Amino acid sequence: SESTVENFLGRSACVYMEEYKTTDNDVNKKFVAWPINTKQMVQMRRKLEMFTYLRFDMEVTFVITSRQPVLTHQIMYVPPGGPIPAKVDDYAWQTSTNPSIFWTEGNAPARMSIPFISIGNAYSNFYDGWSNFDGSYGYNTLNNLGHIYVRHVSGSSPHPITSTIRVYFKPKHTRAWVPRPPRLCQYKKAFSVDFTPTPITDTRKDINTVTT
Amino acid sequence: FCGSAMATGKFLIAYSPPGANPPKTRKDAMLGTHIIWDIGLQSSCVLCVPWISQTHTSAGYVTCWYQTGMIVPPGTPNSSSIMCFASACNDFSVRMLRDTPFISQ
Amino acid sequence: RSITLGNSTITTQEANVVVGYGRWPTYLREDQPTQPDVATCRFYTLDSIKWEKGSVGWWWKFPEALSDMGLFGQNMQYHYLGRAGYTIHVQCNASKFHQGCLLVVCVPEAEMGGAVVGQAFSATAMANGDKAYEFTSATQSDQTKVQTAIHNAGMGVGVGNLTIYPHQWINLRTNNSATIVMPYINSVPMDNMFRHYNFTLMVIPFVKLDYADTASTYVPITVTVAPMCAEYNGLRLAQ
Amino acid sequence: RSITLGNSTITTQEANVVVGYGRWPTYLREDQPTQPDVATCRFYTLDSIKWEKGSVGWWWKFPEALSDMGLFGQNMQYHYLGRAGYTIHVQCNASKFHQGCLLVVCVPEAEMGGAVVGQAFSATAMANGDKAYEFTSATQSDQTKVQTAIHNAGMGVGVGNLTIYPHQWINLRTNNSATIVMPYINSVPMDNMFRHYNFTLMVIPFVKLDYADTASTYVPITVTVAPMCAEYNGLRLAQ
Repeated sequence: SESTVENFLGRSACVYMEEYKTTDNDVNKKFVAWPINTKQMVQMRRKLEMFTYLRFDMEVTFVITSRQPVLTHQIMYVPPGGPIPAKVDDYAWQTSTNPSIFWTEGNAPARMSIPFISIGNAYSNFYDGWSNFDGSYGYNTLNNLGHIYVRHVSGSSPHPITSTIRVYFKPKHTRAWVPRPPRLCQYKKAFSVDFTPTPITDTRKDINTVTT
Repeated sequence: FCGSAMATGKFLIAYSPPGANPPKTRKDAMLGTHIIWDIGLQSSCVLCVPWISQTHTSAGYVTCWYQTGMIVPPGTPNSSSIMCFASACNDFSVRMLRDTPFISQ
Repeated sequence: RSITLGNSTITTQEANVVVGYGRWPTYLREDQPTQPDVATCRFYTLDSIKWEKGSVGWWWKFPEALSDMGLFGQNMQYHYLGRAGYTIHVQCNASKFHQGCLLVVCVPEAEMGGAVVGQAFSATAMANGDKAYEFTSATQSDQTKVQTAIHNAGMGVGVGNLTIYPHQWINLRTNNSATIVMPYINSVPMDNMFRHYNFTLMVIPFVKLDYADTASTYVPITVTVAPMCAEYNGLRLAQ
Repeated sequence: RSITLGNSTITTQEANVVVGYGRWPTYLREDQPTQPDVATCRFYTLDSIKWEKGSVGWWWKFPEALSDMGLFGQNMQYHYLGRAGYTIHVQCNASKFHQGCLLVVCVPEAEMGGAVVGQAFSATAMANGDKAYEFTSATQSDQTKVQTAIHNAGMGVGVGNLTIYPHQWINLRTNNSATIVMPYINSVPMDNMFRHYNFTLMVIPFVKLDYADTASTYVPITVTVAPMCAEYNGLRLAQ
């Protein structure tokens, strides 16, 4: 079937898109930064919120383009609780515990599969509780996932390049536990269950109306 | 319970061991020993109280509380009553005969 | 009939039991010693709730609704990790000249969005003592409240589709009692009892109460909960 | 050697045990249900007492000396009839350049006559907390006091003839420890814990402490008591 949970969520789809320019006044526009979460894609958010607990591996493939030699790009995954860079170049990119891919253009897209990382036994899409105890509702640190920072590798002298990074994401080997009823209201936040009440269904006219 | 046959409701019959204050609220009378008597399914509930002694005070208590009022359908009396019966079991023992203090010459 | 269950507290009752997901409460089967307390198993009867013509629903967060109960609520003060399943008996008393329908449902990990989007609320806006909270027919519009619109369940989902969770229907012209035995469901083996609410219980009346003239103007609903198979972390040194 | 006894409280020690009257503490073997509490068995160590050149004796009433102790002292608040034996370990720490003798003795039902004949005294004139009372060398002559003359033991008997009760001698140049296991002795099976004092413990120094120069000026005495085989009246309904 195509109705298995595995194939239902097995699809791959775009989840983040951003640009950076090598030479820019801002130093936060010289590299990509991206907390990994599945609450930014409205379409796929609803499919992962029909379950209360999920357990999966991730597969992330990047499609990079550039506009004005061979251009190389580092792609660094930072596992949760690792150092995070705050500059285009600093010691956080020289860390040996943060996986990296040095990919050049004109080759098949970069890809890596991040395993199930969590000290719990499943991720939780819904958490009803507090972190410290009564900026704390509905957030726990067990469902936290890493970050991805790109940054164009270049010499000691930078040169103007504008690049666009697209990230594709695919759940893999999914298991799912405890159904939920599908979402009815539109999402108003990216990290809250906040909503505005909506009608149950679209009105008819009379109870005996059955016209096509 | 000697009310109508159409009445329903509940009661919480609590028990306090000897040397312990009677409960002051329904809430803390439910943390002792208790029986939820439903008068919709039963018409009689029996307790057997241990530790009864001459005490010549410290004594147990049996209290009863409202749990979910009393509910009746249309055309039924608005008042009912509860009767109570008491007797020894069979573990009683009596010693030293003496005159009753309910007779005056 | 009458099964006349006892544990140190006697409840006479009786539909049939609806076991959660087909899993009964069970003990977890070193450097984590653990040890169960088997003296916490016994009924705790919460205060009666008046179902009237007005009322539109109710809810209770667990295990924060048994926090003030003797012994069970005192193990939450000592031990800092715990677990436990539950047995919940919701039962009404009504005549044959009353009518109504209820949906008893246990929703695990029910997050509730606030009223007024992007606003934080206190922890006394959904849990406090053993007090029953209340849904409102019209949309909430108060700064320090949870969105309590009844037709969204306070979660932005269909209210008709809450039959996807352990549930039973108390239709007054058929039965008058429901029992749900909920097991422990969480993503970790044990968790702190005050920082997390495992599930919520809800009673939602579809079909409003009606009762003609000169009859009782309310039907009481009585919730009774006994924890089953509770277990806590050990407090003694290892060898 | 060292026996290293444990119960949830570990005491390393070691003379030999002196069992009361040759009877070990034992459970009492209806309309009186009863039930024991086996979680009260564990050592409770009373505060150290300084034996100096001045001091002439000490005493403690039981079971009013364990009234503030956790659990054992809380069963006295609930259950209104109880019983229990005891295991008492009195032990000193001293050098070989100290000298002294002590008499550890347990006197059952020791009445004490007041100071100033025909005068009543309070119940804080001989028992209060776990505090150790003190005998005086000279005759007491205070209205609200027990007669505390040491050579009469506060009962008008020879102090030398108190070796007729369970006892052991701590002679500092030989041993330094004593153990007495007292059984429950009363004329009824169970009795109220606050209206009666089953026995008293006494430490009486014959031969005063002496220790030459530039040595510690006191020897500490440490009493440790664990109740054995405690049993109380049931609090639940019969069938």
